[PDB]
Amino acid sequence: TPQNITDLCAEYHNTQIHTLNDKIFSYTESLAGKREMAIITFKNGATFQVEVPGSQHIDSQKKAIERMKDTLRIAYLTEAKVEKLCVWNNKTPHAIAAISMAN
Amino acid sequence: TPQNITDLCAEYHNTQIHTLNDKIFSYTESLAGKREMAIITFKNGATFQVEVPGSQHIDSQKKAIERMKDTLRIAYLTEAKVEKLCVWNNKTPHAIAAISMAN
Amino acid sequence: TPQNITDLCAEYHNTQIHTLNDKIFSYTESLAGKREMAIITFKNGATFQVEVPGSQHIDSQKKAIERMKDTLRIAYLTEAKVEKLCVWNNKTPHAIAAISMAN
Amino acid sequence: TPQNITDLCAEYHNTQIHTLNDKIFSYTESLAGKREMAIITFKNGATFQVEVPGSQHIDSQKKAIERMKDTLRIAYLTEAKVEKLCVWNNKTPHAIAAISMAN
Amino acid sequence: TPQNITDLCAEYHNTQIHTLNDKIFSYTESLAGKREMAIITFKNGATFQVEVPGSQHIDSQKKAIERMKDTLRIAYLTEAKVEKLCVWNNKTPHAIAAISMAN
Ligand SMILES: CC(=O)N[C@H]1[C@H](O[C@@H]2[C@H](O[C@]3(C(=O)O)C[C@H](O)[C@@H](NC(C)=O)[C@H]([C@H](O)[C@H](O)CO)O3)[C@@H](O)[C@H](O[C@H]3[C@H](O)[C@@H](O)[C@@H](O)O[C@@H]3CO)O[C@@H]2CO)O[C@H](CO)[C@H](O)[C@@H]1O[C@@H]1O[C@H](CO)[C@H](O)[C@H](O)[C@H]1O[C@@H]1O[C@@H](C)[C@@H](O)[C@@H](O)[C@@H]1O
Ligand SMILES: CC(=O)N[C@H]1[C@H](O[C@@H]2[C@H](O[C@]3(C(=O)O)C[C@H](O)[C@@H](NC(C)=O)[C@H]([C@H](O)[C@H](O)CO)O3)[C@@H](O)[C@H](O[C@H]3[C@H](O)[C@@H](O)[C@H](O)O[C@@H]3CO)O[C@@H]2CO)O[C@H](CO)[C@H](O)[C@@H]1O[C@@H]1O[C@H](CO)[C@H](O)[C@H](O)[C@H]1O[C@@H]1O[C@@H](C)[C@@H](O)[C@@H](O)[C@@H]1O
Ligand SMILES: CC(=O)N[C@H]1[C@H](O[C@@H]2[C@H](O[C@]3(C(=O)O)C[C@H](O)[C@@H](NC(C)=O)[C@H]([C@H](O)[C@H](O)CO)O3)[C@@H](O)[C@H](O[C@H]3[C@H](O)[C@@H](O)[C@H](O)O[C@@H]3CO)O[C@@H]2CO)O[C@H](CO)[C@H](O)[C@@H]1O[C@@H]1O[C@H](CO)[C@H](O)[C@H](O)[C@H]1O[C@@H]1O[C@@H](C)[C@@H](O)[C@@H](O)[C@@H]1O
Ligand SMILES: CC(=O)N[C@H]1[C@H](O[C@@H]2[C@H](O[C@]3(C(=O)O)C[C@H](O)[C@@H](NC(C)=O)[C@H]([C@H](O)[C@H](O)CO)O3)[C@@H](O)[C@H](O[C@H]3[C@H](O)[C@@H](O)[C@H](O)O[C@@H]3CO)O[C@@H]2CO)O[C@H](CO)[C@H](O)[C@@H]1O[C@@H]1O[C@H](CO)[C@H](O)[C@H](O)[C@H]1O[C@@H]1O[C@@H](C)[C@@H](O)[C@@H](O)[C@@H]1O
Ligand SMILES: CC(=O)N[C@H]1[C@H](O[C@@H]2[C@H](O[C@]3(C(=O)O)C[C@H](O)[C@@H](NC(C)=O)[C@H]([C@H](O)[C@H](O)CO)O3)[C@@H](O)[C@H](O[C@H]3[C@H](O)[C@@H](O)[C@H](O)O[C@@H]3CO)O[C@@H]2CO)O[C@H](CO)[C@H](O)[C@@H]1O[C@@H]1O[C@H](CO)[C@H](O)[C@H](O)[C@H]1O[C@@H]1O[C@@H](C)[C@@H](O)[C@@H](O)[C@@H]1O
Ligand SMILES: [Ca+2]
Ligand SMILES: [Ca+2]
Ligand SMILES: [Ca+2]
Ligand SMILES: [Ca+2]
Ligand SMILES: [Ca+2]
Repeated sequence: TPQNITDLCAEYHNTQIHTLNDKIFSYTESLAGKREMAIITFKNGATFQVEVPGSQHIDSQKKAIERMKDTLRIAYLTEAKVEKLCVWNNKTPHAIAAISMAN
Repeated sequence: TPQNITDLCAEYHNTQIHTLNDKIFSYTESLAGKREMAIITFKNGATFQVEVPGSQHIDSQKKAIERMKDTLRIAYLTEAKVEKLCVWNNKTPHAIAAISMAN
Repeated sequence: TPQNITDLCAEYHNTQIHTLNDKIFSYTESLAGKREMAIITFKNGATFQVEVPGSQHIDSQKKAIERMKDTLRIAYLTEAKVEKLCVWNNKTPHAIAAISMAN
Repeated sequence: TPQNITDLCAEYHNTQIHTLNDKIFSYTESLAGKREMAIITFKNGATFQVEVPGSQHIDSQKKAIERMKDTLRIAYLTEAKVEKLCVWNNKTPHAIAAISMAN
Repeated sequence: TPQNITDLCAEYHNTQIHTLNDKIFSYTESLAGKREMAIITFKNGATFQVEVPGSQHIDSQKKAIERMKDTLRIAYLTEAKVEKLCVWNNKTPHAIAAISMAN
């Protein structure tokens, strides 16, 4: 079991850490069919998504995907500082796997 | 996959972007049967709905519809600036497909 | 589809608009069996309920009843101004069908 | 249908109203198996639980028990004044049936 | 039934109470498959997890695991002082069973 987000990252292929140390600049959310997803951006210009749930996801991930969209929304609205994101770099925008918050 | 709301908009027929750059002026919600919906307005008079769930919606949209009504309520109560809305313009009021917030 | 709460209320028999333009004075909620409900009051003495789910309700109302109790709780805790309530005026207390918030 | 918590409490056997007129002093929550419960205290020493769901509860109460734990968590974090609790006074700690907030 | 966290802790093997009397320093959560977990730290370096749901958990714990992650996130975001954690000491990071907040 990992102790931090950087060690969690390293347990997967096609992932990387972004160190943002900043609040979320924009939050976008969609209910349009086949694009039920969220997108966030930071002022350094980087854009990330929470993927549309799909065949790449196992059943145990379904509640965690919804939790992640809830976390991004409330982090955006509280201007909470995002320390790091672990993302899959085989998607565009890069796909969020995990988030750490600290200030 | 789109990187922003405007590009997401462009993947659908009968949609348009409204640029509001303003907080929500009023938030209405209903539990009345066949009208289980939300309506929002802006100061300029613009009025939008989240549609009642129906046969137009695929299974993957059901939770995203509930999420959008959550998002509009907390945007209203935080006075969060709404940048853009993507809407279906073949409905009256215009029906929300996606929202972007930035301030 | 209606554009505001007054027009929505007119789509139903035995309903009434109350114009409160005030924040909720008191919020009460119960988990007691057969009384799983919420009650709000205004400082003028007006009292309203969200009804216990029952055979008067269709299945699409079940999520909207739970949402309405979530809305009343967060409205109460943010001191948000309630503009109007649409209610079934033949229930005692009057039973909430819809709410609009604006300030 | 009752109009206030005191009248609601009088529709049940083995219940009592406590008038606290104070914010929650501590909030405790557990995910330990057979002890999925919450406990709150007030600074006067009064201690209350939300019961572990069990065979004493009917299926309509499932959702309401989860809502009550959500209500006590946000009441505690907002320092919301609790007016009254309706409790089952034969359980130890006394078990919450309903809550009223007013200030 | 226990009346406080310490007494609850003592109903389980391999548990211990940690007295933190401090806010949460970092909050991490993950949707990556098989690592659907949360991790919190405190500024003295203490690190704790909410375990990935698994065959160690009974059905009644599913909801309470999800609630505990919700509680940690909103405690983090409100800088709520955590009084005590009850953890299992046979996992690394130590695994959260219960939390108390008081200030
Ligand atoms: C435009 C439309 O009718 N939308 C309905 C949709 O139809 C499908 C195809 O349209 C798109 C669409 O634009 O919506 C094409 C998009 O590129 C696509 N986007 C992405 C990223 O996937 C989008 C999505 O797949 C769906 O929205 C996901 O739910 O679908 C459309 O071209 C196709 O048309 C067929 C036609 O049906 C045939 O008769 C024949 O002429 O061949 C055409 C070409 O293939 O039909 C597709 C359906 O299989 O399907 C949706 C259900 O999957 C749904 O019916 C959708 O309707 C709209 O729904 C939104 C909310 O989801 C709003 O309510 C909006 O008002 C709806 O649009 C109206 O009502 C519909 C019920 C239908 O009567 C529409 O004509 C009407 O505009
Ligand atoms: C890299 C990859 O394709 N991942 C997909 C996964 O594949 C499994 C194994 O991969 C890992 C992983 O890195 O993700 C190995 C990690 O160590 C695991 N981590 C932990 C902590 O457990 C990780 C997780 O267990 C899973 O992600 C949880 O579901 O799995 C991978 O090594 C193995 O690969 C086989 C391959 O199938 C086979 O043909 C080849 O011959 O040999 C190799 C080596 O055995 O397959 C494993 C199958 O489970 O499988 C998942 C479904 O079970 C996903 O599909 C996952 O894909 C990625 O999902 C995430 C979301 O979770 C992102 O969307 C990401 O973009 C997905 O990856 C891309 O899309 C998928 C559909 C593939 O086409 C993939 O190649 C793309 O890169
Ligand atoms: C007035 C009424 O009977 N309401 C109940 C409803 O009845 C349907 C029709 O009623 C409306 C309504 O005004 O509520 C008509 C509206 O046009 C509809 N609006 C929209 C936007 O669609 C509305 C909705 O469809 C439903 O509310 C959502 O489910 O329904 C009513 O006029 C119609 O009457 C028939 C009659 O039965 C028939 O014999 C006669 O020949 O023709 C007329 C017209 O064709 O019946 C409809 C249903 O059969 O049905 C609902 C369930 O689908 C509920 O039972 C509803 O009752 C009220 O429910 C709300 C909560 O949603 C409150 O609890 C309210 O107190 C309920 O009303 C009281 O208690 C109920 C159980 C009845 O005793 C009612 O008479 C009481 O006032
Ligand atoms: C008092 C009691 O036994 N409560 C259990 C309940 O029993 C039903 C009737 O009780 C009330 C009640 O006060 O709880 C009576 C109220 O008028 C009802 N109010 C409303 C608004 O409807 C109320 C509710 O319907 C239910 O709570 C909803 O579930 O029920 C009780 O009077 C009745 O008694 C019969 C009796 O059994 C029979 O022998 C005699 O001849 O006639 C009388 C008159 O009718 O039995 C009813 C059920 O058959 O039933 C519930 C399950 O439906 C629970 O078991 C409930 O127990 C309490 O549950 C709450 C949580 O909801 C708390 O945990 C509380 O501590 C429980 O009470 C303890 O445990 C139970 C098993 C009893 O031993 C009781 O003595 C303990 O205090
Ligand atoms: C200690 C333990 O093994 N815990 C696992 C549990 O075992 C049950 C009994 O354990 C307690 C406990 O301390 O957890 C005893 C308490 O008195 C109970 N408290 C209350 C209020 O009820 C408590 C709870 O009932 C359960 O935790 C609720 O799920 O259970 C344990 O003593 C007993 O042991 C048997 C033994 O199996 C048997 O061969 C022998 O004949 O007698 C002894 C004594 O009776 O078994 C009980 C189960 O039948 O069972 C749980 C599933 O019901 C879990 O497996 C639990 O493991 C721990 O789970 C938590 C999360 O809930 C953490 O992940 C923790 O790290 C887990 O412990 C380790 O992993 C598990 C899977 C085992 O390998 C265990 O040995 C490890 O310590
Ligand atoms: Ca600011
Ligand atoms: Ca203002
Ligand atoms: Ca005030
Ligand atoms: Ca204070
Ligand atoms: Ca601070």
